[PDB]
Amino acid sequence: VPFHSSYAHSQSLDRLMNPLIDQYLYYLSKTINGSGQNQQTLKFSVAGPSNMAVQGRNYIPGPSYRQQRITNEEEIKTTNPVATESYGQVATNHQSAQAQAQTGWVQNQGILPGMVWQ
Amino acid sequence: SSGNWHCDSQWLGDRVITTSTRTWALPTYNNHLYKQISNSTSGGSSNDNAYFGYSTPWGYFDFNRFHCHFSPRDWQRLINNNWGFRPKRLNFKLFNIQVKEVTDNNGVKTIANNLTSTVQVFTDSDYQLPYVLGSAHEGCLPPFPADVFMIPQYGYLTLNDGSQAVGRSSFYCLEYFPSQMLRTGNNFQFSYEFENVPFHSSYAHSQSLDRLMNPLIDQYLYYLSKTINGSGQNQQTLKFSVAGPSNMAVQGRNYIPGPSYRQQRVSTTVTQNNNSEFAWPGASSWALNGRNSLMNPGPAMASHKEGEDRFFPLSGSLIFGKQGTGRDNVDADKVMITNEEEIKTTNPVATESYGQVATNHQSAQAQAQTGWVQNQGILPGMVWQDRDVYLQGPIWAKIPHTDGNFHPSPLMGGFGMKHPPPQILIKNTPTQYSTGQVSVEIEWELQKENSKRWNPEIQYTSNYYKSNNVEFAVNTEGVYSEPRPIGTRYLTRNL
Amino acid sequence: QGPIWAKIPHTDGNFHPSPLMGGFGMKHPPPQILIKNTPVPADPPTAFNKDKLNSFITQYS
Amino acid sequence: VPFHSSYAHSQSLDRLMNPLIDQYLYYLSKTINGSGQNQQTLKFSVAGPSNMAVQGRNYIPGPSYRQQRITNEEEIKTTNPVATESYGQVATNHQSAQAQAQTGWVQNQGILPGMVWQ
Amino acid sequence: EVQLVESGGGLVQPGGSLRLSCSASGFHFSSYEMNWVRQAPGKGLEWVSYISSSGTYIDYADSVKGRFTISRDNPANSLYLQMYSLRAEDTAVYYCARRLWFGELPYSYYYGMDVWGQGTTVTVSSA
Amino acid sequence: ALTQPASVSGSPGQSITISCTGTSSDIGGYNYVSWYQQHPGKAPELLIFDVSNRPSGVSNRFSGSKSGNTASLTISGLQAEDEADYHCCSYTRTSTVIFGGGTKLTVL
Repeated sequence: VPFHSSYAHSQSLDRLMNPLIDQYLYYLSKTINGSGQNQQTLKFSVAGPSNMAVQGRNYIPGPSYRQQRITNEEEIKTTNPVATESYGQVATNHQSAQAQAQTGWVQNQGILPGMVWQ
Repeated sequence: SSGNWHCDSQWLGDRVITTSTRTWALPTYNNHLYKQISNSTSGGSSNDNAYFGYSTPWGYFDFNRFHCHFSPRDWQRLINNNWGFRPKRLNFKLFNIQVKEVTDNNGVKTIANNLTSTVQVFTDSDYQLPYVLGSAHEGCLPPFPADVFMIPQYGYLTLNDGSQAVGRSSFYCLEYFPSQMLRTGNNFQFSYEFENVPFHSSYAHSQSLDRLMNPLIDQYLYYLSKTINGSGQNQQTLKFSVAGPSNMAVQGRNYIPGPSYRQQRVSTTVTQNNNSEFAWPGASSWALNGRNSLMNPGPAMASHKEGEDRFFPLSGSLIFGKQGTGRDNVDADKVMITNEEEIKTTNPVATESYGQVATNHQSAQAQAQTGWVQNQGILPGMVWQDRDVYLQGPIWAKIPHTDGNFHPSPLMGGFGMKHPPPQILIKNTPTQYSTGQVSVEIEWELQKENSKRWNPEIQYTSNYYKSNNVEFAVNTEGVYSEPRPIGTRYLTRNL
Repeated sequence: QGPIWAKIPHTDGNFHPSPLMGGFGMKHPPPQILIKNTPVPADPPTAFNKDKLNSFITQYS
Repeated sequence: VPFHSSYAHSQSLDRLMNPLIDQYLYYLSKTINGSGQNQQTLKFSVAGPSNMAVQGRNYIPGPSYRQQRITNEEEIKTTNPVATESYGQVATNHQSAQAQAQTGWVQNQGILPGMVWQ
Repeated sequence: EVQLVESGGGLVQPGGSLRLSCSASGFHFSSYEMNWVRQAPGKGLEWVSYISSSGTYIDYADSVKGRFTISRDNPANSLYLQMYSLRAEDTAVYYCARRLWFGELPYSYYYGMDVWGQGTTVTVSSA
Repeated sequence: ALTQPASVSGSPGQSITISCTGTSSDIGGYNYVSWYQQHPGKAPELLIFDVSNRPSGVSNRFSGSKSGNTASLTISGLQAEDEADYHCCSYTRTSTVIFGGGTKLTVL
């Protein structure tokens, strides 16, 4: 058996980046150029410190099975999802000119590669 | 002199020796200080973008991208003739250190040799500092050897509630770690041995996951073909049939394709996309401690179905960028978009549903009802391919030190390591700056191509048409460039 | 009635390799054994023709 | 120094080819379907024993410097050109719809890679 | 040895219909796109429509748009353009052309049209 | 569409240049242009694809340039063969291609 992990991580799963430096990866920033008709246009932007939500990450938070919203586990909230919250979202359809993009909540989730958890 | 200039590659049997020598220039950062940094200074208008942490005066060396170690040729040579590769040894030398001191009286500065200055450079082999190399940041040695680069500034992020800290946050002092100090007669070398890693798969499977069958024979297994005899009342019946080459959809298969998390679908023809701002709302994103965060790149999934190349998964790609690309709101053809389609045999497409499942139980009064499975994680019996590594992509990333993990290979691709190559921190001694040389070496082990295949392979090749400039070469102005992202999957194996 | 072994598709990763139809999944399953009747032609013509010989003695073993 | 040859060659260089079988090479045969205007076509035929003059050979006769036309050398005429004859022809022009193909005779020929002589 | 040759059709009445077909020989036809462009007798080239190798994307410049269709049979190496409700605004030599391809992996695009059909004349006239 | 002159003429031996101007969706924004020579009653033959790139069959004397919001074909060393009608082609913002009126080249 491995050693019990009796410690709390200094950093959080998503904050592992270096805050001063840009990535060399681009993300999709703006999809409609302006208000009007036939304005769809694809712009990108450098993922970096200014917007850190969108950075590409090598590892993801571990599995989730939702609960309804007394010991408390909040030390592992760094690598693990919150029990009373959704795991994330997923696109529910192919978008197109006729139809808007849609998403739905991931209520339960199984292992994918690259998940770390406590 | 304190060291010689070594750049080249030696090809011996299954081994590759990659020798790079670069020349760096390090300024003084933070005016010799440590500094709190947070979102509120830069304006922090997002709860997802809220951070707290410290920027330190030091620099660091990062060789974690491939184009450092492999010339475009030796990349081509490696991809065409090999079925896999992986690093064995690491050898790093710091030499020919120099420290310039700056004096500016009114307009013009004068820079003169300061011979007695020292440079502080150490390597953290116990991974006591925060390790930022696995995040695919800038500051790595330039692809082209003649170019001189500015060593990045180190920095780190610790826990926060919004911009404010918490009692379990940490502060790491890079001065606390013993560090060799170098003058212009000193040179620092260490070596490193890579831990056991699996050979990167650099081949495209010839056969898909569902065509493993023999086309000439029936199976002895049986499936349910017909639930009614015809039109009318009371047609309920059970009919069965052999699973055979006639209907291959239904044949019983040992293995099934890997996981999926659906990505939204974006077209590179902008008029097929919806006329709305769906860039952020539409995209898949995972949430942590109340902070939303995009899913990027995500699980390794084929970029698009066979035959559809104008579609790319919204957040699910590695999108590099061309030489000269702006920082913000650059047009779509200023960037390079990688596609993983070579895996499409084993792995589901990112923009499609993994399958369907049945919601209810049928009866005389109920129809069998099914529904779309949007995200399907690991089930026993799955096989999949990881994401490819590119000439421009990362090499390794550090496996977070945690209770557990599954398939430690990092989701941007490359070789996950619990003890990756350690960080190398450097600084000037506390208006002055340093310049010097770097020679890094890795030894790569290769997997030779065994195939009996009769007809010739797909190879990587430079296209035959006259052009203004040779690709993977300087322009007239001197600026080196990399025209496209070169993955490694070209040769083929059976599934 | 059912199978014994299967071949694991050579891949970066899999989970629980045990084949969904049961038995022993393996990386090096038992070899394949391939066999055929060595073709013996029928009587070739009396002057050389570069085409391959399409007429063969009926045979089975 | 090499042994002097007191013998005569059994066959000429061009007679080396096997009489019985066809080469796998082809040669240009017809440049026009028939007589008349705008009849151009390209028809490729196999070099074979029917017409031997056109077959691919690996070697050529020795160099020639033409004499105007007593010990006589008629032994060597297997591999050597006739003293009183030209070595051969070369084409002197680019054909086109507006110009006929032209040729001229080689009065003196120097070594080329792949010559053999006595 | 790359040969695009289209049969198509000749004189036809206004308001009528026509079916143009093409034949690709010597090159792999299933990979490339294909284009229909037309050159009115006194005027320059105009691009009517294009069709992708897999047929997923079929787009029409809007003059015709709605009055023609485009189809390609990959096993038969044949591109088809069928047209209805012809006008005199459509009388041209129609070309069967394909766009540049270099036989690489996906997300690679080249802009220009590599090989061209020798053409078919289409005369839509009332008299 | 793309506007280019009705005709251009040059004397043999000297290099001349045709231009075709377009909107920022056709050319200014995107780097798509391409150039075709055509002879009467012959299918067009491609000269230049992308801006400066050229196919293997096509001769040396034909080059290409983009000065921005414009695209230009520079023919060098005019001959009698070079007489033809040169066309300008550029895929647009909506990925539907457009041409221009064609320009006849008359070698004097």
